[PDB]
Amino acid sequence: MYLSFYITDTKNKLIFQYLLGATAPPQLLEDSSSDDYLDHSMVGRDLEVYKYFSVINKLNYWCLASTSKSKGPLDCFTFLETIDRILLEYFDKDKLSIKKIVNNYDRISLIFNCCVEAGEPNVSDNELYVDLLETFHVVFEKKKSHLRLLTGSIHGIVDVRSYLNDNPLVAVKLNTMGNDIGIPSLHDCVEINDGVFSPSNITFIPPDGKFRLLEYSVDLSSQVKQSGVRMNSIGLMSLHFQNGLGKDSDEFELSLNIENFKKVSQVDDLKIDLQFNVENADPNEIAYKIKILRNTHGRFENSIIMGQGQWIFDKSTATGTVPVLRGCIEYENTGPNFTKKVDLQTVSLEYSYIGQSASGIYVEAIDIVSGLTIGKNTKLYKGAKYKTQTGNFQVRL
Amino acid sequence: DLNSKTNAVLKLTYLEMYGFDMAWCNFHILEVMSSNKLQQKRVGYLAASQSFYKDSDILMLATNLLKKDLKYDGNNDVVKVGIALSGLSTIITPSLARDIADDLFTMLNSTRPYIRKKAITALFKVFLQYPEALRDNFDKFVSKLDDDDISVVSAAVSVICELSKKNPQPFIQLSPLLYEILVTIDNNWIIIRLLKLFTNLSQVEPKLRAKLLPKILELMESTVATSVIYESVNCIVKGNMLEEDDFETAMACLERLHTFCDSQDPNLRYISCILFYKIGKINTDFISRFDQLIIRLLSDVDVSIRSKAIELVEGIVDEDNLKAIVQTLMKQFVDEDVVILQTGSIVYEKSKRIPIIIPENYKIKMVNVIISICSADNYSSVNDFEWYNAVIMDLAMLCQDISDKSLGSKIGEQFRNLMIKVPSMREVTIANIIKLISNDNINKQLPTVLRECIWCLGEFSTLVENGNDLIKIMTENISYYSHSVQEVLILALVKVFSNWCNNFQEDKRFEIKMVLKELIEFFENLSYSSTFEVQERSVEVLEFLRLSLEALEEDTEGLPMLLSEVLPSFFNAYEL
Amino acid sequence: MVDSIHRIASALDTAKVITREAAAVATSKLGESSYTYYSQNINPQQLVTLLNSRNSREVRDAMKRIISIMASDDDSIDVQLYFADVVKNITTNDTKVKRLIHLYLLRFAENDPNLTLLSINSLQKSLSDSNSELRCFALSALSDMKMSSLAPIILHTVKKLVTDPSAMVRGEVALAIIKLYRAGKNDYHEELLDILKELMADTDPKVISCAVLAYKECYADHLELLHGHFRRYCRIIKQLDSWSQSYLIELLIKYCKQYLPKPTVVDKSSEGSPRSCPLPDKYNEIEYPSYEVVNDPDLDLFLQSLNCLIYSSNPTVILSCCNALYQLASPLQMKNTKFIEALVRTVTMTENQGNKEMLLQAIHFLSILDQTLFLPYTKKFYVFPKDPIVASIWKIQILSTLINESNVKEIFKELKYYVASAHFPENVVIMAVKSLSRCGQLSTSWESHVMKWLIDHMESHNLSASVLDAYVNVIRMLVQKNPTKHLRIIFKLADLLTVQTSLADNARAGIVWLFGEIASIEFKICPDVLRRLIQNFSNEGPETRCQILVLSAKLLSYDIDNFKQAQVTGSEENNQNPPYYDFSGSRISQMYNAVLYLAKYDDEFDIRDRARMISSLFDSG
Amino acid sequence: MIHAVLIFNKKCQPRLVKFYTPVDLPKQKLLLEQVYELISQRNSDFQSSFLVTPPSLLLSNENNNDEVNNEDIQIIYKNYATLYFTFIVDDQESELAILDLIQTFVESLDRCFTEVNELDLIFNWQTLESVLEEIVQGGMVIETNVNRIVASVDELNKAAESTDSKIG
Repeated sequence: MYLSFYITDTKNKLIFQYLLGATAPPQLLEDSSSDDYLDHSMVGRDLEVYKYFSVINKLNYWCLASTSKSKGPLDCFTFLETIDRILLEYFDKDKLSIKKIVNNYDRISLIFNCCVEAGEPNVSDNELYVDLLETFHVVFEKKKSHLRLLTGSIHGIVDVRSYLNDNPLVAVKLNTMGNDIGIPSLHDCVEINDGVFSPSNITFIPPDGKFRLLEYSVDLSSQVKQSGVRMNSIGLMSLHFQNGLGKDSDEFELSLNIENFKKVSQVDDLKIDLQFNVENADPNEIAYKIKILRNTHGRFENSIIMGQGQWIFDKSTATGTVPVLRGCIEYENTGPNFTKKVDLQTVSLEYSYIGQSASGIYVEAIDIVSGLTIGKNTKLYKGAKYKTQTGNFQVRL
Repeated sequence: DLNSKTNAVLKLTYLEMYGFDMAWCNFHILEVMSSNKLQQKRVGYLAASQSFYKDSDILMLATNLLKKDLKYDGNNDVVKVGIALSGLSTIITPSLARDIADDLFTMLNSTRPYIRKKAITALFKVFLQYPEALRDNFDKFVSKLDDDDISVVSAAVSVICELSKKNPQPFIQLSPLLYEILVTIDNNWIIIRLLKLFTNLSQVEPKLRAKLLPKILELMESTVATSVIYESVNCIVKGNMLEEDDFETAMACLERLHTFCDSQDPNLRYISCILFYKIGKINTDFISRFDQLIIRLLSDVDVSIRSKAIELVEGIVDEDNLKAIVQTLMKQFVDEDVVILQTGSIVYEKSKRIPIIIPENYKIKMVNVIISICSADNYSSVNDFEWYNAVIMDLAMLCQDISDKSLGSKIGEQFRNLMIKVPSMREVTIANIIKLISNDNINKQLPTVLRECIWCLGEFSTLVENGNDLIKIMTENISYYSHSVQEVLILALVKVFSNWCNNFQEDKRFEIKMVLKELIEFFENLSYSSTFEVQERSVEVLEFLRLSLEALEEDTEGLPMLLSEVLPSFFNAYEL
Repeated sequence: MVDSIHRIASALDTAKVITREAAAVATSKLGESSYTYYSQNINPQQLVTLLNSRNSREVRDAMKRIISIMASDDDSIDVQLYFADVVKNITTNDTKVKRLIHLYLLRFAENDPNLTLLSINSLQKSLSDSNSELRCFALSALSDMKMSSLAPIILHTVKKLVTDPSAMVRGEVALAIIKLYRAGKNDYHEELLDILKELMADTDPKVISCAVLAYKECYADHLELLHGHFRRYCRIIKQLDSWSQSYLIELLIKYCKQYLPKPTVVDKSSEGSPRSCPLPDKYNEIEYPSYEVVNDPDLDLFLQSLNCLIYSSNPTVILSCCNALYQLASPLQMKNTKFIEALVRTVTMTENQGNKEMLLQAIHFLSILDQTLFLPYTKKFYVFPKDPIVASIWKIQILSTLINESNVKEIFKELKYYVASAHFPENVVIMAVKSLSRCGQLSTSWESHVMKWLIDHMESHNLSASVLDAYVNVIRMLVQKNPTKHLRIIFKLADLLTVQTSLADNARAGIVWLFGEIASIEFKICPDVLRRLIQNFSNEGPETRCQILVLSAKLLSYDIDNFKQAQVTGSEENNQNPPYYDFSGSRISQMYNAVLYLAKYDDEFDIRDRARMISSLFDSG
Repeated sequence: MIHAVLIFNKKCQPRLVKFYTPVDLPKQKLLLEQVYELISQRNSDFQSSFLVTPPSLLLSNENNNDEVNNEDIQIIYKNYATLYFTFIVDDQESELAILDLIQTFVESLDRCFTEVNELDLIFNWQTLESVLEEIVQGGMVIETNVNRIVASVDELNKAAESTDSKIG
């Protein structure tokens, strides 16, 4: 049977193709901005040839496979993701932009083959800094005055940039601020050895390379429930939209207290896109103006037309300090058909922290184990940088 | 500086040509138009004319500036006037129009044909706006229309045409003069237009059509071109001039087409083939005269031609012709086809070997045609039914590479009709079908073919031997199938089993029994299809089978009786 | 469309690929601008020439292209020519080369004995060499070759390579032992076992991934052995990097499909015991049973592992696990609840959009095979409102499979909410329906809230046609399980169809059926519904017509018995009456006659045949 | 009415396009490109001279002569030694008018620029244009005669000579 693999950019340009084995001879390509989209093409004749395809998107690149008949679209896709990833590690990382890919098409091909013949698709599968980056995203549902965290997705990436030369081991204990922290995901250079390392602990082995040590996606709902956390800071940003409006204005006081962020380390970029429902009101009905919002460390720019707030809090505001973002929304209307209601819908607040724990995975201690001492050559680096992205908090009022 | 002005103006023009603001560039253009030089006047005028639309100051300024340039003949007068007019015409305001008209009128009286042509074109654009002006100038046009220079005439004509597009009544007035000019012109392009104009007037005024028709056909006869010929044809076909009374005129036109089709240039060929087809839809007789032209176009390699031919083939077929065509297509396709199924080579002549050639969209149409042909009359006369059957089976194979499903569907529908007709051929058709089903390539992609097959089998299982392979095929392939097919299959199977049991005398054959058991398990499995309808269909047929089995076990002879006792009971029970 | 898009992608690769090839050649003499060439009609000659160029960059580049083409489907591509040249290069001591070469070989071996044998001899020799790196690569190819003759070779080798202390070799020796069995099975099994064992006990991810990728193959057949070996594998997973964990999942999928070791008495008292677990009989540790598979450190560790890996917050290991759990399962395994819980926790955890869908799919698959599990997880899959049409569609398909009682109330509340809220596309709303339906199929206590919601949605919201098709299929399913809520439902539907005479072809097909169906419960009333339908056949598409016929037909039946003995008319037995007899031929006939005639006249034969039969059977009583 | 003319060189670069009416430029281009491509796919002997297309062959690729169409737009191509000329006309202008205007244009160009190279065309693009315009105007080709066209070009060159740095 044959399999082929192709890679394409976001703009649908083919970047790499491969075939394996055997006899081998527009919307999805576009939809690809949705990061997911390209999907099967049937070349086909009754030799069924089936095709299939699969595609993968990552960081503007996409990958296509094909398979012949049977194997299932899954085996193809699994083979694609395994490839894509292998392309990220190699190419260091930050982007595989069509420019980068096309650059390493060869290393992409071989990487493929090695994944095939074996028969089977083989399946598809010195300085230390710990930079915990965390991008929260949380979907709150306001009910009864308490914003009950309905969902939330704090995506932690714990990266650790390193410069060792040998293989020291790192233990990283993560504390639970009694939220059994459940799953830290670990990078291909990281080991969580077995319940020896308990679910709360992680152990990483060198790569040379920066490495995401553990991505932790805490689904706040369970946590917050297991932990009881009305986020009192973070995430539960209690936005009380006060009427006392007039025909055009309204004052909503959103305090993003960082009471619960004291050790959460810096937030590199909290972008609060306040969407104002425009789905039910027509973005023209929602003309709205945001006049004053006070941050102490960031900037409020407004994209009204589009029906959106963006408040970008710069990384300097860090602890305990509570960036209270008050201000006033003025719904400007070219029509009268705006009834001075904007159901206030979903204020998505995407926090990105750095250096703190997505689940509360704060690393309470990092300990190197290898009969090593400090200054026996091991140095504590600065500038691991995890980044975590999800999508995005959503408080629904 | 003047040389510098010319430079600036170039840059502005380049921007206005893009799709950029034009208002922003007008003032700068005017200052350039205030330069006495005639060239700068021209380049300025072009920019302003590309821009002016709506901005009044821009226009007013341009006007006053163009006027001063017009009034004076100017002696490079042709150019200055010429450009200015174009300019003014492309400018429209009522204030301007009022001015321009008087200016154009003066210019219409220049000697130089270049000037006369421009002036005419201008008065066209103006009229497109301001009727009072038209009226006052209507007269001048008539006088100009009579100048000796064919280009001037050609222009007077175009203008009258536009004004007809907008006003026809005024020009239905001038039509006589237009008819007199067309009768005096030597030039083909000019003749072509005049013809178009009359067609345009005809859409409005059948009276004109009559006067002009004969002027067309005489002109086509005196010009060679080729376009004048095509034109007369399109006019005849359009005015709907034709009406059938006018077949005669049309005939002459066609005869000229057939001659041309029979020139080497594909543009002319394609055009003729089209015009022929159209006429045919409209006049079968012409088609019979032009069959030869068609067949010849079949051996032509041009995909647009081939397509147009196949379309013609569909409305012409005679029996000998049919058979010829069919074979010719089948053969061609085995030899003309591939290129684009595979991808998409472009064509070559040269390889003496030939890259070979049909697109996917052609392959689909071809198959569709073959099906229609077999069903028209009715081709009770494929004499050789065998050939048809073959062809159909072949098409199915190649289409497997094509998909487009619709090909695969149409082919099946036909194959059904053929089988129904031609009892002989049925066995052959059934055997082939079964084999195709057991070749996997049909399973992929082709449910329809599977369905039709299934049907043909329940109907003719009474002819077929191996009612087993059929059934064990179908049973094994059932899990691989679409819901519509699955349903069809199940149903067909049951039909067979019922017939068999009644007819199984082959021996009963122990197989009927085994086959019944299998069919049972399967149907149960399908009882798990996402679409309940199909599910029940299975369970139902499961019971039946179970019964027949109990019967066959006791005897062979006693089976129909037993089945006529139980099976209906069961089925009715479940459903009941 | 798709073929043209593929050609455009190939041209784009040739543009960028040809520029990259030219820049790289500066060195490769050059082979940089090739690709972009062949990618737009590249050929074998260019390739072979590149191998015969002398420069290592070239020798390497060549090997590359060769692999890409034979891979790209430039199918035109012979592979024997590349083979021989590549094999000659196998005997080069350069690892990079050896690697590429092995990658190619398997490419061929996929077919030819000499080429295989040649590669095998060269591989064997390199296996009896002390160099663990080459031995491994070589052993790997030997495994992807397929052959039974190569077994006695590969074995002696494999044995020696397991007994080698090296982790690389141990990775490969597993691949071999595996691809070896996949062929010459008997002579080789005793050893190939005691071997795979020692191995599995290595630390290196490429070694583990390999022994795994191996065990996954040999055992398809010799599953007793695999067990003792499968353990460390399952352990190693729970302990490991989220990449390698996905691999171990795939395998643990196949193995299970093979070792069900046998149930024979299944001891559920072995450890930590699931059903129980043997140990192998040949080891004979007190035979421990078979269903080993669901229990035993091997299988179990697998299931539990899958769970952990999924609990382990990584969306990948999570999606995979779900897939594996889909196969093992004796349906008793998935019922494991744990598997589901995991998948769920992931989904909701998964913030990342690509993943949201992935999770939504898995969930569906698992609900498909097991619903009652995804239950303590639903409130989770309440649908993330930020999402796409497919995503919302999946959520629905889930909520529909999950419904338990303690979960249902919430679920319904969510759906109802989503329908009202999202600007939901038609397709969504469509699925949203198919769900709520699949729900009451399980809960009765909650079913009321469901149906009420559905109806209120249909009647209330402004729904599309396609959507109406689903809702119809739903209300049908619920009635099928909850006949008490049923009658209420039917009344609500009959009212809706009668309103909508416009309905879609599929919708009519639905409604018309539901009423053919519910007719048993009270087919005294159904003749009223059938009338409202027939009236509208003649104006409908073929599929719809078929449906209408059937449902006329059915209704007719259900009541023949209840009609017949009733209709077999003035037969006396009918002026005698059980209960339905029902007034029978007249009321039912009037309906069927219309239907029949309507079918005979529709092009689709199936509709006609049915009508014909239906009439014949109905008529004769 | 010719709504536009395009003159491309061998390397497919357009060198002159004239649009007598407005049409949306983004649409005009798409047409020009498709035409360019098809030209390349067509063989030197074909070079097609034209590509009439039902719209659906707008481009569709499947039989690679898929021609190009855009409905109501007929495309006429003319290859000459190294330049290609393409004319796009509306359905209402007769093909012949279009062809003649082309053949006349081309002949004129070869006569005026006997060796045309891309550099010469470029440099004297203004001249090439003028020729095209003159040919067009009042809708009219008013001198049709290949002899005049040849001269007229010289008449224009006489002007630009008097201005030449704003020009050359």
